[PDB]
Amino acid sequence: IIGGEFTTIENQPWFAAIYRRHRGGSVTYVCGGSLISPCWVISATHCFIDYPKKEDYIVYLGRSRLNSNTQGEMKFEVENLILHKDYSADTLAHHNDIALLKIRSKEGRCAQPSRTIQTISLPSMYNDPQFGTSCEITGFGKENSTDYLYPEQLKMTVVKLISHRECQQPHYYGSEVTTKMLCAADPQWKTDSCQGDSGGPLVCSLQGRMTLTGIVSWGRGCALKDKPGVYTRVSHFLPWIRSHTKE
Ligand SMILES: Cc1cccc(C)c1OC[C@@H](C)N
Repeated sequence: IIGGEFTTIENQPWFAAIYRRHRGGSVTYVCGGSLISPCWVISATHCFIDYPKKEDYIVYLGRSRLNSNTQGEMKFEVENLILHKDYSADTLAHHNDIALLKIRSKEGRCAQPSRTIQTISLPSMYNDPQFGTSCEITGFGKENSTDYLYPEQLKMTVVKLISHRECQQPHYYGSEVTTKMLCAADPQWKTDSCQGDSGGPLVCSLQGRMTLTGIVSWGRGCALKDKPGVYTRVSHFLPWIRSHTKE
């Protein structure tokens, strides 16, 4: 996250921290994720596509710090790693950038809701906030483009939803942004998601309810003028989510 504020998991209790283990025993952070039910985390395909082996992954819930333990945190393995069959990446644009991780504790259980671990609601078919709406993003992503390490503490910020019409302007992304994507940015270009924020939630308060409107997907640089964050439009993927979580 560029700009914004440090935060704690209690304010973002659906946030999942996803790591990958390496031969040698080193674990690195991979991407964000959102808990949409006790057994299911949703994230972004591009996070996993080069390493589609579920055994490599570790998911934490209730975690506020990157490399240390948070009271109440819970650790999960991945029982099923589901990538979107039609995922693809162009120079900038990532398509069908959405994934599902079925989680389970070492004892075989799914998540136990608590003060710091909660599900986030999905949106309803093609019902997204209007452009100009303020929404929040959360992640352990870079604080500056020149950074090579991630912040130790979870961050959040607030960005505004940008219309498809504006986002498809030639100085923005032209036709590379599709209707299955959502653009969001700061009107002054001072705050944004960045590398390492992928897979994490774009949350909008919709009809009184906190809704998972987007998933951090792609963009050109971070907090660049005329270059919004691009998000998977969750509301266009409800039949895919339902079909894969129904089992
Ligand atoms: C999400 C992401 C992943 C890799 C690279 C960049 C610049 C990224 O940020 C683009 C945009 C969200 N600011």
